[PDB]
Formats: sequence, structure tokens, C-alpha cells
Amino acid sequence: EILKKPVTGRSVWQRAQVEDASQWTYVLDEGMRAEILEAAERINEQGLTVWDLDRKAVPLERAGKLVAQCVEQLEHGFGLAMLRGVPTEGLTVAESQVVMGVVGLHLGTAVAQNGHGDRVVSIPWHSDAPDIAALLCLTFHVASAMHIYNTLLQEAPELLGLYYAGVFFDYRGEEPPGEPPAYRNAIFGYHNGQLSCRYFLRNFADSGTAKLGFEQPEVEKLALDTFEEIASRPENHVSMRLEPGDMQLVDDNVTVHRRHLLRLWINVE
Amino acid sequence: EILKKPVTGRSVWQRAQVEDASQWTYVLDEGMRAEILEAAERINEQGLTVWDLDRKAVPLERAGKLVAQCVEQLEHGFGLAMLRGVPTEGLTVAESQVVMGVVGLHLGTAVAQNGHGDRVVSIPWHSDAPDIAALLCLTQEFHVASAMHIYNTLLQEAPELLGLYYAGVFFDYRGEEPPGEPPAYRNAIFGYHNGQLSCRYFLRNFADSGTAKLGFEQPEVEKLALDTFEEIASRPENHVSMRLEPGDMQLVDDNVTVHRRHLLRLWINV
Ligand SMILES: [Mg+2]
Ligand SMILES: [Mg+2]
Repeated sequence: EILKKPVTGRSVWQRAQVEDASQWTYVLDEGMRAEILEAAERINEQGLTVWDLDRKAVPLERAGKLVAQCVEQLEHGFGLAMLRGVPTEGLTVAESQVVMGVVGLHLGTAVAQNGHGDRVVSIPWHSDAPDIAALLCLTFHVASAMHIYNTLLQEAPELLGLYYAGVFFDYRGEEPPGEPPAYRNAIFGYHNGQLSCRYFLRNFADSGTAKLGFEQPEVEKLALDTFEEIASRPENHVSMRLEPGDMQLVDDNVTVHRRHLLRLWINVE
Repeated sequence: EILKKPVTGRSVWQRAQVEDASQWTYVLDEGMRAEILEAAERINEQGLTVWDLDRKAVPLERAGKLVAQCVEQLEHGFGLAMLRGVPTEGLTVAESQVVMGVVGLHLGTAVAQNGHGDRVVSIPWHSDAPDIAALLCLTQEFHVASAMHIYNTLLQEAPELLGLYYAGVFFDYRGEEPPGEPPAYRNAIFGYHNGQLSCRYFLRNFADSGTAKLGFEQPEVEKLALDTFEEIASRPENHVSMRLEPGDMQLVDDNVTVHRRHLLRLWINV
């Protein structure tokens, strides 16, 4: 159940292997921009909600190609990918939300980000719940969690089990009745032959344990701090700047990240 | 803070190093037995309570030295010791309790074992809260293992679990939780401070009970850790077994050992 030997694959990397962003940057050309804008326009003219639609309903012959490349890079490649030239210039926030929804349909299934069920949100090392997190600039650091696992295997293997146990995170009030405020979420998991990671926002961890009325064990804080320290080493993360129209995508299974923008949460079903 | 090299010392052993019980067994002779009986008689005659007394008040000129070797064996040696010939023959349960109290005064301070504050109790691998657990047979298999050796074995076979033990698990309060707190409290299984590794492996049923009360499901890796601990302890080469005869008082040091089963039980802090 616990991986005792180094993880391998395209998602295991340091900064040197991904510094050349051309390996994972995907640029929308004028045709693709036009197709996406046209799709959003037709969704708006028919009074549809892009979140209720699927990809068959909004085909993108040429752009769907590129977004599919992105998905490939995210789920089977480095884990991160940038889609440039998202046609947001001159659009209102809501219109941009629709255009991002259009692109999102070709990423996977958009999921709720809060209690209000929002599928776009206007805006410490972490990786959120869904498979893919997307961030579009209207007007950023990434590291490999797999490499972090290998580094822990080298430097502090006695801590590995802790990550598999995970820590308590605040429910924020959405717990089903008759269960505690904070749920236990594993940081590392090994199932089916694959290692995956989630490193939720720590403070909600603190919030959650507080709500449970417990102090964090020191060894747990050591584990967390060690994780974040490994991610914070200059050789372990890549950094970038988004310009308007840039949509940065990270795969939360294998990476962790840190920072007007809009955010989308996507599960790959 | 986490020990990454094998523990060394007397308290590190397998069954082979402790199989010969003559290395840890201490025998009370007639003089010592008479001494203990006389102290008990005096305590009962004078209507005193042995649990409120102290080691000076009940001196044992010959027996105290032997009991002192028992203590040294427990805290600095193997971590187990048998005291034989405790004079319980022909005594009532209460009288036997007083005699045990007399011996206990030279072990350390007896502590409460339940909510009523009983300091003698009539009768999974575990080690109880106090420094020393004592078990005297009145009428008539006890197994002991080294927690230090178990730690070394974990270092070899499953070091990736070590941190979990340092985090410890939740154990049911049993209801004595200060009204403010959650029914269950977190207890570390291994600790390393001041150059010394120590262990407590509280009753597992209370771990499950305790997490249950909290409305949580034990993580699989946690049950793996617990099961691994106990499996290592349960290996034939890793534990020693004995049978108590009347007058035999087995003492285990809960800092460095774990153990498994009319007897009376005493809890002692040093
Ligand atoms: Mg984020
Ligand atoms: Mg016991």
C-alpha cells in the first residue's frame, strides 16, 4: 500500500526539465480564437448555460485538438500546461467566464468550488481537490509532488506513513449531519500502481483540527514543513508570469503550486 | 527527534537473552517474608492505610535491598523481574492487598487504576500508563516482549511507519475526560527525548473505541502500524513466557516492555 521505491514517469521532474516552457505551452491561433468566441456567442444567443453543456454540444474542431494536447500533458505528461491566446480581450467578466467554460468543456467536467456551487471563481504550496486546476488571466510557481515523494524517500522515509495517514481539514460547514467538522485527507496515496498526491490548504488543516479540539502533533508539523521546504528549493520548482489571455493549468494529482484572474476546477471523468 | 539507529542497552532483548529466568528472578527468604508479614500486621493493627504511607515509614532492612535490585533491573536492566516468595499463604484478599502494598512502597508510588481510585485490582500486547506494572498470584501464561527490540525491528522492516508511532493514536478516555475535552485523547506510542527512547502501547480496544467516539474511521496505514507492532511482538523468538505460582509477583517496566496475558495488580510510578 505504501510505495517504497522511487516513483517514475513524465510527472517526475525538477526545474531544469521544464524550464523550457515551449514543451508545455500551447498557443491558440486566430482560427481557434474565432471558434471559441463563436461557440460562446452561440451559447449566449440561445440563453444556454455552459456548465450544463457537454463537449459534443460545443464542438471545437481545431481548438479541441490543442486543448486535448493540454489534457495529455496534464494527465500523462509533466502535469502542467499553458494555453495562450484565450480570447478575453475586450470581454466582460461574465463573457470571459463563458469563454473559459467553453475551453473547460474540452478539459473535462467543471465542478463546484464552493457551497454556492460556483464553477468559476474570481480572484502556501498546495494542490486542490479536482484533477485539474485552471487559472486564466484577464488583467505562479509549480513543483512536482512526485519528485517531492522521491526526495522524502531519500531524506526522510520515516515520515512517509504520516503522509499516507493525512491530516484533518475543515469541512467549512458542509459535513453531512452526524459527522465531525473536519475530515481526514491523505497527502500521498498509492493505488492501482499509481502514486497520487493532494496537499490541501494547510490553514484549513489548522482550522479543522481547532474545530476538532486537538493540537497538531509536532511530527505532523515536521512532515508538512518538510514537504513545503522540499517544494521551495529553487531546483524543485518552475516559475512563470501570466499575461492576459494566458490560462495556466496544473494537474493536482502530481503537482503542487503557489501564487484579475478566473479559476476553474476540472475533473477528468 | 526521531531515532534512526538501533537502540542498545540491557532493555533490548529477544527470548534468547531472557529465557534463563535466573538472571531476573529475586527470591525472598524466610527472614524477608517474616519482615513483610510483620510490617503488614503492624499496619493492620494500627488501623493505618498502606497506600497513604511512604517507604521510610515501612522500612524493610533485608527485603528492601532485594526489592531495590528488582527496581534497578526494571529501570536499567531487562525491564522485567520476578519477585518470588511474597508471603500470601493463608491470607484474605484484603490482607494480601496490604502485603502487596508493603512490597510496593519499596518499588515507588502506587497510583489509582480506576475512577474509584483503587490501587489494587483483582483479576492484546500492551503496556500500561505507570512506570511499573506488578502482578501477584494469590491462587493459580504471562508473556513479555522488549519494546526497544520491537522498535529496532520496525527500523529494519518498516521504517516508513516510524513517524506514525511518534504521532500516536486516539484512546478512549472512558468518560474521565475533563468535561471540556473530546471523549478521547491522543497518546504517542514512541517518544525520543533526552537521549532516551520510550514506549507506551495502550490497550487497542480503547484505541478503536476512542476513535469511534470521535466519529472517525481509523486510517488503514494506522491499523497497519498497530498490527505490525503486535505481529513483531507475537513472533516466538521475540517474547518470553512464564507461569506464576502463588507468591510470585511479576514486575514489568512499561517504558521498555510490552506484555500479554486470582491475581492482584498494582501500578507504580518511580
Ligand atoms: Mg489553487
Ligand atoms: Mg496488563
